[PDB]
Amino acid sequence: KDPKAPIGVFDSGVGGLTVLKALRRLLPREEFLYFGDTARVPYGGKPLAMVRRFAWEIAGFLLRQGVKAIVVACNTASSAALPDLAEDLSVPVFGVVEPAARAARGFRKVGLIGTQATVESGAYPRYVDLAWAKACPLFVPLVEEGLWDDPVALLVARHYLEDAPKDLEALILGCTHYPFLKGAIGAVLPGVALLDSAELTAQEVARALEAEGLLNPEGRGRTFHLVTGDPEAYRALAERLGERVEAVRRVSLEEL
Amino acid sequence: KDPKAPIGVFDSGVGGLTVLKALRRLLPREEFLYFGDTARVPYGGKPLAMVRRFAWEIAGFLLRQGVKAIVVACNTASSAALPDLAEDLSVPVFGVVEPAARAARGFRKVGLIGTQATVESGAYPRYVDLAWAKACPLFVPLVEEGLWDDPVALLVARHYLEDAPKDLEALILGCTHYPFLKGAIGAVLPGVALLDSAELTAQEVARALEAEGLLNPEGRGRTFHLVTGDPEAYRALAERLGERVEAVRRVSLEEL
Amino acid sequence: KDPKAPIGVFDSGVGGLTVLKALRRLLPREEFLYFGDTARVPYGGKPLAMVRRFAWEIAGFLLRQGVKAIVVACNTASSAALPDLAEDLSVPVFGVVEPAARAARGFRKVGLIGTQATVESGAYPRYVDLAWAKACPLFVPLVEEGLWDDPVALLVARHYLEDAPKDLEALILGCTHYPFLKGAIGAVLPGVALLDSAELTAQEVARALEAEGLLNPEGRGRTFHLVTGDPEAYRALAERLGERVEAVRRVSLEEL
Amino acid sequence: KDPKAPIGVFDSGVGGLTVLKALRRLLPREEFLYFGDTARVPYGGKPLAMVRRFAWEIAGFLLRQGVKAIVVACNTASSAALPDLAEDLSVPVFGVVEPAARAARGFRKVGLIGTQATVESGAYPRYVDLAWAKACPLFVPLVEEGLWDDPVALLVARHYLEDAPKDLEALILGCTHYPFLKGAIGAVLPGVALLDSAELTAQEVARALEAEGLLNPEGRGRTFHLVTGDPEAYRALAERLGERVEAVRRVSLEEL
Ligand SMILES: N[C@H](CCC(=O)O)C(=O)O
Ligand SMILES: N[C@H](CCC(=O)O)C(=O)O
Ligand SMILES: N[C@H](CCC(=O)O)C(=O)O
Ligand SMILES: N[C@H](CCC(=O)O)C(=O)O
Ligand SMILES: [Cl-]
Ligand SMILES: [Cl-]
Ligand SMILES: [Cl-]
Ligand SMILES: [Cl-]
Ligand SMILES: [Cl-]
Ligand SMILES: [Cl-]
Ligand SMILES: [Cl-]
Ligand SMILES: [Cl-]
Repeated sequence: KDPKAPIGVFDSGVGGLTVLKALRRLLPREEFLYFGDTARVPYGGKPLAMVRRFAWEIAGFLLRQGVKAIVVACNTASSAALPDLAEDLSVPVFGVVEPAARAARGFRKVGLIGTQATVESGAYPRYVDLAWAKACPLFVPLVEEGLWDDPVALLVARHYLEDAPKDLEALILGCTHYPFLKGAIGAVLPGVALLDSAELTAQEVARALEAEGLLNPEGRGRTFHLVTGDPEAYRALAERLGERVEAVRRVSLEEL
Repeated sequence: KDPKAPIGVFDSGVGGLTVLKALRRLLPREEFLYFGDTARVPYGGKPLAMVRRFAWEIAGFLLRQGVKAIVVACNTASSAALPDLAEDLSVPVFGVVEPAARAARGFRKVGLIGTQATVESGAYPRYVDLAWAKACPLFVPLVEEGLWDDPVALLVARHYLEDAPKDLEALILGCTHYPFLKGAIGAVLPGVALLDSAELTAQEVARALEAEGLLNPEGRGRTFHLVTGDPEAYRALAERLGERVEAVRRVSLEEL
Repeated sequence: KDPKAPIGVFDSGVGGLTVLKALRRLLPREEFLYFGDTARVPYGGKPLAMVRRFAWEIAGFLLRQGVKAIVVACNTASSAALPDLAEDLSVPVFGVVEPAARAARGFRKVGLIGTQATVESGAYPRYVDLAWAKACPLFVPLVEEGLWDDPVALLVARHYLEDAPKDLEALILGCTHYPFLKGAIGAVLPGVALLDSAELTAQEVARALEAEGLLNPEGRGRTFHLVTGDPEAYRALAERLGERVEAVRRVSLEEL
Repeated sequence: KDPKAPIGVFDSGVGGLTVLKALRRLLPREEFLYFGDTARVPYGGKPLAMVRRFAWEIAGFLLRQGVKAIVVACNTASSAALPDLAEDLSVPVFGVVEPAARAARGFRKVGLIGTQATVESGAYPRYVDLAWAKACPLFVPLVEEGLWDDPVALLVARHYLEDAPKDLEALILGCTHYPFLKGAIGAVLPGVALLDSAELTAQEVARALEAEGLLNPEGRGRTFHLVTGDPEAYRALAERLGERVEAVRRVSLEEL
């Protein structure tokens, strides 16, 4: 075990930067390698078994880079590839399904929103009983176009969330992009606790890695970005979501 | 040589069924092979050179199936791969850029809307001078989510089309999906001629094929669908856009 | 852990059946999944980093089949991928480099023959000091053509082995195919102990698995053959190497 | 339309340099792009349909470099991909099957040797009636090992050609490597005319391009080497075959 090594984080694109930010806030001295599979984004409308294979090849790439842990920041890739990926690999592997499902278990009536793949996967029912679950495809592009505070967002939120139970006490924001929409989602579902995948996973990663002696108290915190599509396109989209991307390199889908 | 052979049509997914529909209306006796690359949809956010390689791959597949002609129904793939693909192949090859650019030449001030790849490609400026061009990313998912006639669509159209020159005379709808949004776009850009890629291309294909003796006079029209992703997922989405998919099978990306 | 689960064995092709046969002789109750990557055979002239990525891909596939252990039967893939693959994965992972290198440390002067990739990798020197190493490219095709008892095999053996040091005590047969050449190689190097990768690895697998409590004490083993190329071509070539392939199916490289 | 443009030549690897050398002898003014698919060599043991797909990929790549003509120097890839590749493409496309098969039609009894894929393909029989056909797998690695003039070459030739009909008049050397084995083949098959693919194809290319007005009358053409595997490995194999390669670039299989 080498605490000097980086933590790998991966997602289909820029959305997983919500998970990276939450991690960096808790672990300001860790080195992160953030991998965005922008050549094959989005994952949410692909076959779950195809996404599972993507996760395997990206995990191997991150292990060849020397990481001491892997975070699956994507809710679709977590749904497709966990728990098995964590069972199959020696390094600690963390995803974004279990921590929010665990928190959800302290409510009686729980909902899930996410991509098509995520809601159809059955991943969340493995860990928490769900009263209601709804795929919300337009949420991701609405966020990537910068419109989370626009009334279009409130109108789209109404279109997806109107028919949710009056019962609901909690809603899992089971997609990387949904923290940007807490405003609109909350306006449409007053009272309902909103469970943020990034914050609850960041907490679990920081806890578990401390527990195992894998953190580096002497480190200088920094992030390197690796993408499969065009680096400048990524950097521009990341800036629209409020992330300054300093170092980015394109990784060949051949290197996988 | 063989007018009994099918016409190949390809796109990234279901959006190109607007081109298929316009073609079938003008050529009800032809056999069509419609190829939707749903494993790698969408193309609009990919590198143009990557889309160009996809098109080469899919054209080869269609030629091995025995097609007598190829229609690139996708505006992004047309932008990436034409005119070179038509120069490189013996069979007649048609796209959705040139016919609408041609029609646009009968106007003094022309606009273009499309995907990021399409507007940034410069494909359209090669055939027609443009006063204004604008990438409209949210239009595709808005259409696939069935919302093209809802208030949200008018608001999204306003968001993208507000800064359009007051003196525009025509707008190229340079994306497979955008014929669904004529109401919302017209309401926001009253007075502007909206040029439909599907109908103008289907007109050109029917003309050129008759002119070369490649139409099948006495055939019984039908369509076979080929997709690289899940066939049932595709059949469901095609119905949401008003196409009844009867015969579909999955083509392995290894088959390419 | 479940001892009724199969053991995964993988190679580039038919050569690895030498390892499967030895394994099955020692472990007649175990179920084996033998994976032959015949779409991409041979490995010996490919870049080591490319073979390393193949190994990762195939290990993931085997893990998705539920194996309780993995044997890398190929000396080229072992050289490319081990020890890291065993460090990175939770199931026991065995290769064909370490057991013979271990046996070799009981001799003063040790040689190695194998593919180009194997001899240039430096995998064997990590475990045993070598006096002489030679790549022998024609050996593999000689075996696959069934000529190991022909005089051409003696002449080719001489071509490769004549300049070996006359004080050599042991020779590592560092390639799946080379047990078929024991006669010829022994003729040309009388008195040199020939260390056979299949037998020594099988011994280690049986040893290690018993110590872990992972062997199945009841029931009767079977073999399932999985190849990435044409199954009838594989069956024909295996028959020449003396294996009667019962169950074989083609796995798509897209399943990988 | 531009005779300064290069001529593309492709093969699985170094074997095709026999075709390149014959071309350059006849056409000292032409620029050549020689493409060696060393990442995926050899083709002779792969499914024909797989090789056909490789040929399509590499052809598109060469068209993106601006070639004015394509020569398929590989007999296996010619067998897999022609004549359809020539029919499907606008630029002149030449292979190594037809010219030797044409020359063979001036003989009563004709045999064929080549790879497994070539012999199984039935490519030659569509152009010339064959009395005998035999796959000769060991010939390629024998040549690449530099053993073509040695006694072992004679014995391998005897092993393959022994059962050849005594009344043969001509034998098609249907593989890139076989010109190196004329000595051993002719010693075993005295009195049989040996038809050389490289010389008969280069002859046809020069004739056809001249008649088409595509030759550059003022050129001082160079050769560029492009390979999908490791350039240095390629350079060293070429040297074993008597070609000094200087300018070689690695082309990613992802560029295809
Ligand atoms: N990252 C995905 C959203 C975007 C995608 O579909 O790839 C998720 O968390 O579900
Ligand atoms: N068919 C594409 C739209 C969907 C995509 O981005 O692939 C186009 O016409 O531009
Ligand atoms: N299995 C390989 C030999 C055949 C190949 O080169 O793939 C090895 O043992 O090195
Ligand atoms: N170039 C091949 C021989 C090497 C290979 O099998 O790829 C041929 O002419 O058939
Ligand atoms: Cl995949
Ligand atoms: Cl979705
Ligand atoms: Cl777009
Ligand atoms: Cl104009
Ligand atoms: Cl609305
Ligand atoms: Cl080798
Ligand atoms: Cl062969
Ligand atoms: Cl050169």
